[PDB]
Amino acid sequence: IRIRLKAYDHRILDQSAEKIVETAKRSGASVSGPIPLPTEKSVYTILRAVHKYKDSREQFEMRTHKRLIDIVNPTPQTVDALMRLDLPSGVDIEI
Amino acid sequence: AKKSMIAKQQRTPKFKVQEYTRCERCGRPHSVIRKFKLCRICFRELAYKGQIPGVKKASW
Amino acid sequence: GQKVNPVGLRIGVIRDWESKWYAGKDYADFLHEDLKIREYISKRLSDASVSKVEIERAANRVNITIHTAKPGMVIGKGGSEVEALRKALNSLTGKRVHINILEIKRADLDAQLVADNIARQLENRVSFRRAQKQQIQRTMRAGAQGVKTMVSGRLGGADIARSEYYSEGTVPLHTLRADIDYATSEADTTYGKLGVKVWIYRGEVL
Amino acid sequence: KGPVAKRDVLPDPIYNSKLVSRLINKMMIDGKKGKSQTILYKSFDIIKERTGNDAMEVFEQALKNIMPVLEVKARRVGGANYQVPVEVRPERRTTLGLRWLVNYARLRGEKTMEERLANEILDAANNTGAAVKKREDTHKMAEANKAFA
Amino acid sequence: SLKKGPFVDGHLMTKIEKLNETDKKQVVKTWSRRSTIFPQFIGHTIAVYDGRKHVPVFISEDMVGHKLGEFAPTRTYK
Amino acid sequence: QYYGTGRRKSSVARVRLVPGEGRIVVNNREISEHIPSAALIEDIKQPLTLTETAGTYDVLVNVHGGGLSGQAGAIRHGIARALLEADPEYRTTLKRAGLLTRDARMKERKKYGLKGARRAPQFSK
RNA sequence: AGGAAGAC
RNA sequence: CAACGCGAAGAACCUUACCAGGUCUUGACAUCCUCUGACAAUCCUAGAGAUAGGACGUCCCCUUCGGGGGCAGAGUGACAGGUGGUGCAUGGUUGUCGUCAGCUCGUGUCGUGAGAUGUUGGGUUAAGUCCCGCAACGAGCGCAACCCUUGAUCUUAGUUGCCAGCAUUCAGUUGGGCACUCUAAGGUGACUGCCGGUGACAAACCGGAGGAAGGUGGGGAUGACGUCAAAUCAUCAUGCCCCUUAUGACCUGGGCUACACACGUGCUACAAUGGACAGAACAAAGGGCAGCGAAACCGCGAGGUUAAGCCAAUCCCACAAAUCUGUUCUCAGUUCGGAUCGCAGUCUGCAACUCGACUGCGUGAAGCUGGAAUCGCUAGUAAUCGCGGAUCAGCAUGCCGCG
Repeated sequence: IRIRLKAYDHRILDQSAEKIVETAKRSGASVSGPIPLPTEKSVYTILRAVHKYKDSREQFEMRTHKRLIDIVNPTPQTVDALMRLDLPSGVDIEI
Repeated sequence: AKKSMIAKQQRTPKFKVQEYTRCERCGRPHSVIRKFKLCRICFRELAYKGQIPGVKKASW
Repeated sequence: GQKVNPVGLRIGVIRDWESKWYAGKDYADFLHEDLKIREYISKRLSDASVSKVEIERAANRVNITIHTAKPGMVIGKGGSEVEALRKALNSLTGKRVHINILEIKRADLDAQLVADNIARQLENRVSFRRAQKQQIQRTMRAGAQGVKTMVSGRLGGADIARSEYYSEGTVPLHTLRADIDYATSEADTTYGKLGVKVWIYRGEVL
Repeated sequence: KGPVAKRDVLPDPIYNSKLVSRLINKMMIDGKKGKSQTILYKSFDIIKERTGNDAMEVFEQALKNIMPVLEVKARRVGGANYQVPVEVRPERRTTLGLRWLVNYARLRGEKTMEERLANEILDAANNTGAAVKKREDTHKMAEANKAFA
Repeated sequence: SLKKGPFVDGHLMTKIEKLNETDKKQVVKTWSRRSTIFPQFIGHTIAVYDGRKHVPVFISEDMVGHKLGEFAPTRTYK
Repeated sequence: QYYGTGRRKSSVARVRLVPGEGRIVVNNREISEHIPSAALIEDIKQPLTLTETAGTYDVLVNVHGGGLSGQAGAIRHGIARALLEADPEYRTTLKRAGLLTRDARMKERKKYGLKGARRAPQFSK
């Protein structure tokens, strides 16, 4: 079973990565390291002024990034335990 | 007169091609972004306030 | 032709966001609805002088935390605000809400409260210069590392509109690890419309 | 301000023939190279057995006969916009010589590129040349107006 | 109207057909610049809105492929 | 089985040279209809001839990304890394001969209000 | 010690 | 200069404010008074708009039978609306000088005073950057650094990559494995760190060495006090003006795209450092579910058909051109150049005449590198060649980004 997670904040996604690795390792779930997936980018350009001065512009970056983990063995009781485990509100888990 | 055309914006139009996009947090057409429904002015003001958590200053 | 907004320049690199979630393919109507929460909270809690609100999504539950720096005239009997806010917010958004309050110790170093203080003396019609000196004295007697204050508009003179600045300490706007709290407030008087911009250098980040 | 130059080396220092190595692998770039250089090599061959001797020394005296020694600049003095001749640094000599070679070769106009390039190489080989005559125009202006120093 | 035929205002289409199948009558009042001239409309009189008035036009036999709109240009120059 | 890496102008290449009889090959297609633009020929013939290690090693080259001249520069850096890996006894001679620069000359970020990140559009009074 | 050059 | 591919990151009808036509008075937009307490949709007559009447055709929940939960409508006045004028009534934003290196204060000296000093002078720097004399000693905003990205490596992390080391097949897809590119966290790293010579030995400058780069490695973001009563009442807001049986409203059609002209910015060329045709190529960065749409078939073409895969390092856009080898044209208004024009179409959309894009034809125009003057450009920079993306049903030579 593969679990993805994609969000903006790579700090709290990193501590979420070792926290899920720690839970899966203490459950003994044939753990695999979290693979860094490439980010996705969207750069928007806004008129700096309100009414005039078209050469005055500003750029706003949006960057969001994803990581993947894999569990080889079934281990359904620990899988249901990590389903019922609570998650922070930024980790954005996808099954 | 702006909120007459705001009433056009929330009301469904006669034919479906007559429908157009307005950002509806602030009051204008003309450079609304589709995926936020905010135009440049109210977008950049509320982004400097700090909402839309994907957005920050851009440099590379 | 002015400085770029410092909180908007600091967010993402040093400043954490005030919203910590993701929405996919429904991002637009969550931004519309949670700005409806933020305007409603501002409109009904301007007396209680919230510094900032911050939200998160709990898989079709939303959590709100409100920073007000006083329980005194805010919480009432203790449950009055949470019932009158939670039922009303449920009625507005149609989703499960949860609300929590937080307080700011050493409460005169928060910029939004400082700009609201200046604005409140401007509808109190005490003189703007006295407002600047009293707020500078209040912020230094609370303790700080730098304050810059600006009030612009028609300051009592009808035929001219000019700004006034008052500062103390160091406020570098160009060092990134500086933690400026910035605030803009709007004051409506019989003379007209006045803009306040206060920005405070509280400390340092390593 | 101040001038500054850099260092860079394309060829090998030893066991490297300068003109042969230049001829095979150096300083003509950005496309239309292959067919042009093969037909240019056989243009070199047809002028090789068109002349009655080795062709490299007549190519090099063609480079001498296009290669300028002095030119004259314009300086603002008085109300006449007078001209001042000047002695020339060797890199500027090389840049001017190749620059007049290529632009008058592309500028006179002929059937096609290889025979026209050979046409002004042979036109520089003999003394009666067009851009050669321009080099002596630069001199006859220079030693017409070198009473200014 | 590129592959499947002329695209018109059917209400006054059936109105002018029920006119001409019975008799010949007065000018047809229309605000609509929309319509293509159908080939069975030969010999009628159409009052087209130019923006300020309803100009009268007779329909000749040569109304082969072009729509009704060119009968009333909307700009006056010299 | 000495293995080297090379990067130049948004392109990478990896080289593997083992003791052979002096064979040189990129992508298992040969010189004639695989290698145009004889700057590549002087690329593939310069360093083996300036060293005394020409007919001893055979090299397989794998290629990813980029254009022709930047690819040639990636070949330069790959074979320079391969030789400094294999025979470091004259690696210092290779150093002050040069060719180890790994130039940072990549495409410039286009600036807003400018055409090519140097060119302002046009000006008039 | 090395040009004549108006008005707002 | 700092207006003129500017607000507009997209006018067929709404956008749309402007014009004509026909229509409204508590109006769709916010709250009080009183009922019904659930409202509407389907087809006609006019219908284009309100309107007027018709076929089922004003249809929830708590309920001590009293009434409430604001959604829908109905009549009423307080009303609401103004993209209408005032940027010289204003806040809020922005350009400019200008990434120019400057702009000031505290305390104290000198001066009757305005003022001065610090902030001048010497040596270097890109810098008021550093240091030595000095009635100055300090401080603050600026400069530089910290931030992001591109530049090499160690550890960890190998799928939806890598096929090195192996066995296998035209699809090298697979059975197996992370060392490399690759994606990325912690870093390692370049900081005047050593030698010599100058510099009173200080700060600095020049030449040398492991190095990926030596003297802020390249770029971005960052724009001080102020000036131009610079620009915006087009997001919001006391100040007056008209209305509220109307500059405020509903819709249909038109206009914003007109045209004797002059200008700003760009595109395409005038060609054999090419055109046409044929073959081999090298593959950056983004977008995709009211979507991206592969294969195959049909079509002298844009396209159509049923449609596998993808909620994305797998599937699609994605078939990159300029590039490299062959034949032709042989210097011409030409096999250049492609604009106007007629015919016949494809797609989108209720609708392409006013006023969309694209294709197949035929027609082939001016133009043979452009006077006065004038513009941009210093370690992938100019120039060319393409490629994406944004507003959007559809419309690039505009703009942003990438190679």
